[PDB]
Amino acid sequence: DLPVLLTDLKIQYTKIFINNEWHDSVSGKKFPVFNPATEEELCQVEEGDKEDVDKAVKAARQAFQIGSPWRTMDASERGRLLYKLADLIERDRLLLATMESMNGGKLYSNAYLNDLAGCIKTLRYCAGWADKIQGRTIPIDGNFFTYTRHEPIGVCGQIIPWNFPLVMLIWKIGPALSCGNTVVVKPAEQTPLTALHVASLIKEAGFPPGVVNIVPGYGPTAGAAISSHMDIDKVAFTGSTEVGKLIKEAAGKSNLKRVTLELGGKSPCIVLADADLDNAVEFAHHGVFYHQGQCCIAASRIFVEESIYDEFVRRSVERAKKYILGNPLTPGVTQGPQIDKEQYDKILDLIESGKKEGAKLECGGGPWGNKGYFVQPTVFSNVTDEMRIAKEEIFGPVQQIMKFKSLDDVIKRANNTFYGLSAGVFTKDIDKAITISSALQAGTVWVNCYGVVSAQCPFGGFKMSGNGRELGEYGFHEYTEVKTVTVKISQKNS
Amino acid sequence: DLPVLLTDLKIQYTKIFINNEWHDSVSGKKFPVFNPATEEELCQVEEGDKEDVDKAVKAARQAFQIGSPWRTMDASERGRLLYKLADLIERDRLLLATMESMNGGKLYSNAYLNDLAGCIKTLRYCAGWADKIQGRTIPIDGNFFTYTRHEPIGVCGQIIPWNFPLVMLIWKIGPALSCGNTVVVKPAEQTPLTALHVASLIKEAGFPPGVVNIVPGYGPTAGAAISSHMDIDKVAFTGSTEVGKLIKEAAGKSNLKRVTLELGGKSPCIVLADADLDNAVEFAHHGVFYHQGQCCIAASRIFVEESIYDEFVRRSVERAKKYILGNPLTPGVTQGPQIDKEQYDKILDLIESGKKEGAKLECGGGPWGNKGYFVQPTVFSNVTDEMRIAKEEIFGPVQQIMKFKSLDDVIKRANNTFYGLSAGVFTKDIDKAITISSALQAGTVWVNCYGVVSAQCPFGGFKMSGNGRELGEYGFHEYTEVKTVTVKISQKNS
Amino acid sequence: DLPVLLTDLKIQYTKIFINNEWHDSVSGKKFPVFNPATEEELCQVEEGDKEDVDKAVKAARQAFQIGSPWRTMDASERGRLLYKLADLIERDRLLLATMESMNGGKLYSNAYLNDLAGCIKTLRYCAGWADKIQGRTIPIDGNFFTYTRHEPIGVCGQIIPWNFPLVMLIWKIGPALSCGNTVVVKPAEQTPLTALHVASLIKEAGFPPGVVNIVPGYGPTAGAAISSHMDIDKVAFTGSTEVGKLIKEAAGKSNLKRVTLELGGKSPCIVLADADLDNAVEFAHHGVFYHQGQCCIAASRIFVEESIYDEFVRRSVERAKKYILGNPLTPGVTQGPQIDKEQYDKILDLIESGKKEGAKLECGGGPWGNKGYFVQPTVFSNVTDEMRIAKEEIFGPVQQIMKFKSLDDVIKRANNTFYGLSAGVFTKDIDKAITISSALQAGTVWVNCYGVVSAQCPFGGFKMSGNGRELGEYGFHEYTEVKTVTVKISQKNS
Amino acid sequence: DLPVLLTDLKIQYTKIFINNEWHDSVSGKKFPVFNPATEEELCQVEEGDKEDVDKAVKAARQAFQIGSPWRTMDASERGRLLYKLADLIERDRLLLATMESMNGGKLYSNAYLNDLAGCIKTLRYCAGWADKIQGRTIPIDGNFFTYTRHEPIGVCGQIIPWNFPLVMLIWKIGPALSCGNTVVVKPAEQTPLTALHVASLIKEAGFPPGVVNIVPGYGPTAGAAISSHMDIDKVAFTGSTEVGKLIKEAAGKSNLKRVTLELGGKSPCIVLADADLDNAVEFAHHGVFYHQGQCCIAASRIFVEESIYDEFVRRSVERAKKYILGNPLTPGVTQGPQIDKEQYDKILDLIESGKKEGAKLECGGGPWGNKGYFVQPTVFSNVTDEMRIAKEEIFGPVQQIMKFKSLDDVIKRANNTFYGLSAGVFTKDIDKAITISSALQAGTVWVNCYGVVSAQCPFGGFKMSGNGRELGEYGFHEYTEVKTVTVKISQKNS
Ligand SMILES: Cc1c(Cc2ccccc2)c(=O)oc2cc(OS(C)(=O)=O)ccc12
Ligand SMILES: Cc1c(Cc2ccccc2)c(=O)oc2cc(OS(C)(=O)=O)ccc12
Ligand SMILES: Cc1c(Cc2ccccc2)c(=O)oc2cc(OS(C)(=O)=O)ccc12
Repeated sequence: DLPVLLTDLKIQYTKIFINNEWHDSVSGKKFPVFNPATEEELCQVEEGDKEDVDKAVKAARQAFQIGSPWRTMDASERGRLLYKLADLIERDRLLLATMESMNGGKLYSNAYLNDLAGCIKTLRYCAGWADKIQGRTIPIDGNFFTYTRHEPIGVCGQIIPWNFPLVMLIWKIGPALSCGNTVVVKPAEQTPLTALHVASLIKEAGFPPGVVNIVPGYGPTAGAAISSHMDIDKVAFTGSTEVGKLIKEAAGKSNLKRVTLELGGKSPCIVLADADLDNAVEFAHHGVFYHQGQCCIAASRIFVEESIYDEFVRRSVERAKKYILGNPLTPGVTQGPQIDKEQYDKILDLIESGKKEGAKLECGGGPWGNKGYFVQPTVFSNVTDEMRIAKEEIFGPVQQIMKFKSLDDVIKRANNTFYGLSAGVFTKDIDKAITISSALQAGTVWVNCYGVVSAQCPFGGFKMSGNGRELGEYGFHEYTEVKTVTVKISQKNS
Repeated sequence: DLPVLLTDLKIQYTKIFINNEWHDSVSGKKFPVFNPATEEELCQVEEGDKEDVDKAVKAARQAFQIGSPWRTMDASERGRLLYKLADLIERDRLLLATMESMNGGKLYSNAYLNDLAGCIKTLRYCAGWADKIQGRTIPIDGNFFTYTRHEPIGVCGQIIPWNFPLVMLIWKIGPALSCGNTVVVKPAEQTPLTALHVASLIKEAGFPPGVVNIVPGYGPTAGAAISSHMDIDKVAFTGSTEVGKLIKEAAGKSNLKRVTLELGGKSPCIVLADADLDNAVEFAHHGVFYHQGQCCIAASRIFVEESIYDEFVRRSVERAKKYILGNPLTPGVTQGPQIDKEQYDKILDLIESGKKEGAKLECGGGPWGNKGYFVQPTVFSNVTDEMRIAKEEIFGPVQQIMKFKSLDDVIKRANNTFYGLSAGVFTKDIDKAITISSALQAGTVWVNCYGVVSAQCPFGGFKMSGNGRELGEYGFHEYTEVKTVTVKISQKNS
Repeated sequence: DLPVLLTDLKIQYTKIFINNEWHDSVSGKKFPVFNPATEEELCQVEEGDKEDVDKAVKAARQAFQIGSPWRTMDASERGRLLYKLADLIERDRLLLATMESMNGGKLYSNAYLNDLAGCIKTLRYCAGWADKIQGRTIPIDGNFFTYTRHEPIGVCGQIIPWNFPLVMLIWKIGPALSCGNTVVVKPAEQTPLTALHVASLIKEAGFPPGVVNIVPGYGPTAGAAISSHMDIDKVAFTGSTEVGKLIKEAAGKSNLKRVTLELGGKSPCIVLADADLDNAVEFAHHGVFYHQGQCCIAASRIFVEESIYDEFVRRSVERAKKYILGNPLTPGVTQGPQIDKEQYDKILDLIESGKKEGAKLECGGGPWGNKGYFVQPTVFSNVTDEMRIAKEEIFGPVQQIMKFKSLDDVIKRANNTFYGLSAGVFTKDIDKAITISSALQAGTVWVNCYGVVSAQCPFGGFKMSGNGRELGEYGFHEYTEVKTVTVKISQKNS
Repeated sequence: DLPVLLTDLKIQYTKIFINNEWHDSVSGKKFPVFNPATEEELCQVEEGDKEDVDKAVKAARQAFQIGSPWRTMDASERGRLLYKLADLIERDRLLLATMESMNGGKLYSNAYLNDLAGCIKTLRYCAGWADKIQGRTIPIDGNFFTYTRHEPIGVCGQIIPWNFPLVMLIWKIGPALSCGNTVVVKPAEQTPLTALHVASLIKEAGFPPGVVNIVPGYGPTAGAAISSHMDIDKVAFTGSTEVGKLIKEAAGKSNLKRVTLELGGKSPCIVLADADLDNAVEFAHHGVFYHQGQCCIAASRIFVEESIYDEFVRRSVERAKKYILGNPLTPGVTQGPQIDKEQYDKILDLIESGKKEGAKLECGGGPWGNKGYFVQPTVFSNVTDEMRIAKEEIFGPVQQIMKFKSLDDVIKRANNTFYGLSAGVFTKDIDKAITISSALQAGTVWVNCYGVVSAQCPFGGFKMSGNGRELGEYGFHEYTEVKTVTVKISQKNS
């Protein structure tokens, strides 16, 4: 069932959100927000800067003070507010999905069925952790009672990307709030709108003022303001590896704020000769082309055993040739635009290198339409490892297919990158599945599938693909600060 | 029982340790190592630089390769090697304690009874975790089998401080090795000798070559080489907050290597009127004066309720006046020297500010002897919060005592620093103990004691006192990298 | 806010619940259900026997089969059904509380504000555990991949008591269902009605048929049928210790079904001379008198230090003399009836022993009214340890107060019973709180409070007060069965 | 390397062990101990009865008292004593293995290389858990601080079987002691000797008196005395399911002592057509024949897919025909005797049913030698499900091989028993391995192997094969008793 909105969407929420109220910017400047499919302005939004990030942090610091409503409420009540927020997002599913699709150039079917479902489910998962975050009692040497508290860290700055604005906002605020933190969120400059609606719903749900504050604006101003702030306890960021380094660096020079990063990838698949060929083609295809390739985990290097390489390529190219480009909102459309010009250019520039450096172009390889940031779906075969398209994250609808005949060698090739976000392994053989997945330097390894992500599973990168994990039980650790309390006693007993 | 060595100590191990063999430096340069109590040179040691750190990392990378002895051995066998190392250190306890005392200016009674005991015990604790590091099986949405592996991260660079050379070496290598990592260790320039002996014992115990490599030398050369290295997966460092920032910053600009830091403090005690006065005086005294004040957790601000302030000061000053300064090796001596000139000067300079800014000097306040870096034990009363001695980590034998009459206010004062390593709370009242320890922004809070540290308890700072925790169950997390494996299945069942 | 029902309650659900449908008994026999406050019949209910328990187990076995909807649905969806059930109970709060009050002789204010709140909250807690139940990956010796599955056990028989019919039904079915088990529930013969309504709501919420089956009837027939059944995997029971032994015994002789038991107590409080006297009197009072003493954890022995014993007794007797006996439904009424004749008699018989064996009766000591099972609230001072009232669980509104002057001795006295469900310790002193709570042989120890029970906290007895724990993280273990899977591999790597 | 003892073994330890001293029996009766391979008496041992079990429990109760050395020592020191015991067993490896072989009819190569290795390794694993047993801090609703203590339960009675006397003694006492319990052990009547030696080593290692007490004697006297004792907190037992029921029943009628049971099996293997045939034959063979079939997990029903059934049988029969029967001590001997007459008879009686009920005898089927309890290794093909040999645990060297062609059906057949200790699955296919292992009602499922057991992995049965798990992290739970402590506070903060 794909239901839709009955009325034109009206943009209501466009201001900075601090202490459960709407603020104009300290400058009074606003900034435009566009539709990537039309290149038309959708609205203007208040533009946040350091001056406004400062107001947001003070609000967050105050809401985090010992004795506040957010610090003193039962953990179960933090959970209740989170499940209430999920019910509210569910109520506004049609509206939010349309806004997500229209603002982020995202297929509406995906937006409604996938993004909004994952968003609701992830919130509900996190709600359930709130009163199940526990410390320890510890049999310390000597006559002492020792326990630990897994406290909230404090004010967490959270920079959200444009590829999955709602899902990534919830991946960040869900755990942070479940653990009792307060947050200052900076949505992507390209995609501030759905977060501002969520803020309206955070107010409606009854979170105490200052527990969530949302500051739209630009990265090198409001984002830098966050990453360099002297009273922000932790920064979480998803985006390019290049910007990741700037954030980690800025944390070090400012106040040694804790850092977690979810960054790019150049994620490989290894397809063995004994693999279910059709299943491998389908997952590797969707693996790289999903949301116009604008996925951190994009299966951007597909290594296929020589004896099935030809047949793999052929079937892959056929599947790539089936797309219908156009407005994400129109039913039947199966590929939307890229998010913006900066991105559009890098992608076309990378496609050019593919041709020049002599990969075999099977289909695509140029732009589409008179407007919108559209790129034809592109497939390159006979790709080699020093080629730009084999080394650089494209973040576009561009697939690389390469051959191998030696398993040891292809695992070295798969591992020979500074990235390490994810990988895929396609085989029917028990031993190979286990041993190859073990040998890959990748945070998530899929076997006989790709792109399977859920709230129950921790997620993050090896190497320059990230620091830390998000979600699952393990990801919840990075929103706590552990305090050990050791009490002198007259005599301990086991 | 305080037994001692029967023979003059001979310095045997003075070279760089890589692949279980002894290397001269790539330059051929050596550097001197002094006794802080005599200011005499004890020996020369091979001087490591970037060029040698490079050799050490390659060794560590190779020993970490899939299919290596260190990667393939049973976890229980990693544990066995660690308990073997502990037995070997125990065998060489007299020798090691003497070397520690002579090189680090550390009282021999402490060195033998405390440092070496904690060292053996911490190793044995860590040995026990090795085959008890576990991932999870996870009930992911959809028809998939999902599990996680808590893998070793890889090559860990470990920079060790001079205040507790053996204990901190074991606090770092114990967990790192228990989890299956390989290490490149840089002992302090001041105190490389006991680590080089431990390396001899690592070879004797039979660790595979390249699993532990030790590179003595200077911080701004070999330390920078570590923190900026492109194939080092993680850096661990204990030391000043100032250098901590440089390390975190360098990680960001290089390869986004994971970072954990254990840094300075300006740790406060709050002594309530209802406290056991003698117990509070004793713990607060030893709390700040231990190892010549050269403790990250030094109880450097003692806040005493007004009605007992006078009596607290008097008793504190009496206890401070009981010390016998001299050679750490001579029995009966109860205060050794500071570690070196850089430190000696900063401390005297900070004592001068105390006098100028008008704290009340109860005793001490100048140097001692014709040689050695000795500082008289110093007590300041009527200290105020803007005074240098109240804000800056002194890392010397200097105690600050201040009064309070308002509990809310004194907790704000206790929390009003960028540090947050530890704190102490002295009271007999159940409610106050729990509520004050909860409100302190400090990683370890002691109640009716101070300085109680053990392998079972995680340890680290809030704020600019550190990132991460060491030891306990929780500290073990930071030497693992979590990998999620998600396998497509025909149908799952609970 | 104490809102109430606007219309006469109508009893709708009175049949056996199997496969989401309503069954008459195989015999066709029904049995009466009474109001303990009037002694009037409220209705008749279908009477379950072995023959009907058999139908229920077959339904539960089928719903547990590999490949069923309950086995294959996402864990998160088990959670969703549970939170849906909680919303439904919340919707029917007025109705359910009235039914609980009218059937179980339970004060309506309590029923509405406490029982129904705990019921909703506990369900929501359990919903949150469903997709957070996880096994392990284990670094086994040798070349193997080993993981564990924490599976549901299977068909769980659950015998519910009459004192807290709704709360105990949810304490049992919440965890059982969250973990993926199927259940055959036997509500108390006295109080089957609220469970039958809940079953209607389980159908409405959309649980698959056979996942929950409810068989009202008698203990020595339907209860024995459960405890002795050859295809029931586990039995959970709350009630008398005496019946507990019969159940455990029957499990052994039948099919070695797993057993958890929550049984009686003779729970002591130790009140120290330094205690907040008013707080101790209040909690110890409510501790024993709550729900007409019909609490497993009833604070039935209160040990007060001699120097405050007199004053403790006086204040306790004053508080006991303030009750208003009558219909649980009438506002202002503060004590309802006991549940039935069997219980009424045992209580009066135990009050008689109190008088005969020469305890000092401060107030109460006889029955009340012309109808209903009412007992005057009774206080006995100068109670000694061999007295019946000091040894036997009364399960009535009868308080025992005894003196002590030696702490070591009173802890031996507190521990000198075969029971061990709970205890209370009242003092302001940190050391005494910790050391006494450690030395008590009791599953839950309260300090400066009593009767504080919540879903987050595991609960159960030492000794003959129970086997196992319910709720919290730990209680969830007893509704799982651990399976280890060990897979041969060519080579493992850490 | 198979080294051996240089001198005749001398039996030294033959008395009851209580409070680290050697007791004659209260009766003065002794009982004989035989060599199953010669049928000659090896010695006499003091015979324990209820009267002696009583002395042992009082010792254990006293050593468990609050304030005792065992209750107050650091957990790390419990660990140290355990690793000391392991070193001592290692020192006496030759002696112990010879005694095990001579007393238990166990091949010396196995005894020395397998039993004693597992014994040392399991002790060392358990030593490592001692100071890593931890409770929780819990975010309870309302203004309370709640923590849990995972205490030792208390006096644990531990009944050890004759098949693996040393390994099972350590599987029981290792965890029990690591958690801080005291134990009263009853070794098998057939095999008391190695346990009595271990007791000598427990004294040597310096465990406090009364922490371990060993009472040799008979099951229906000393075993019943344990299972029915009113001051024994828990009973652990490995043996027949039939006796298991008696124990569980007796616990219920006495003092509701906690129970864990590790019992028989009729464990199946499913061998798929795509399996590595030679690997399946080898593991299934050793799976059932190991230690003369005297294994709870004996692979006693082997289901092979029809198209490989013939070839599987042939290869299996060939491997069975290769044994050399004789004295377990003589090198080259590959099959020892069964343990005793009771067992010998049941096995021969079960082999007779095999012939009568018309299974196809491939080899074996009668006794061997003029003395010793020897049974020829026996293989039966064309076995059907109602045959005695397919339903009853034989506990002898007798293999059953049956065919299947339907996977759904063979899984029903595999699951159609009241047992459920273990199972094996042989296939190369990822999906089948996971889905079949999930569908088996068995506590341990091996894939492409069999009989792989280690300290890191929890172990126990589904159904009538056991209650509870031993070893791994999970098994450690069953030697703790959880106590919740809930403290009233003025205000909580997250
Ligand atoms: C060992 C030790 C350390 C070093 C350390 C810190 C954290 C984790 C491991 C080691 C310290 O900094 O101060 C101390 C101060 C003491 O004296 S006191 C404060 O008890 O009187 C006793 C022991 C230490
Ligand atoms: C809910 C409740 C129960 C039932 C229960 C026990 C364990 C786990 C779940 C439920 C009880 O036995 O006594 C109580 C006594 C109270 O009064 S007090 C002791 O606080 O004054 C308040 C609430 C209860
Ligand atoms: C040690 C052992 C045991 C005893 C045991 C069971 C569970 C937990 C601890 C000990 C067993 O019953 O069968 C076995 C069978 C083997 O042979 S196989 C099945 O690998 O070919 C090898 C070793 C054993």
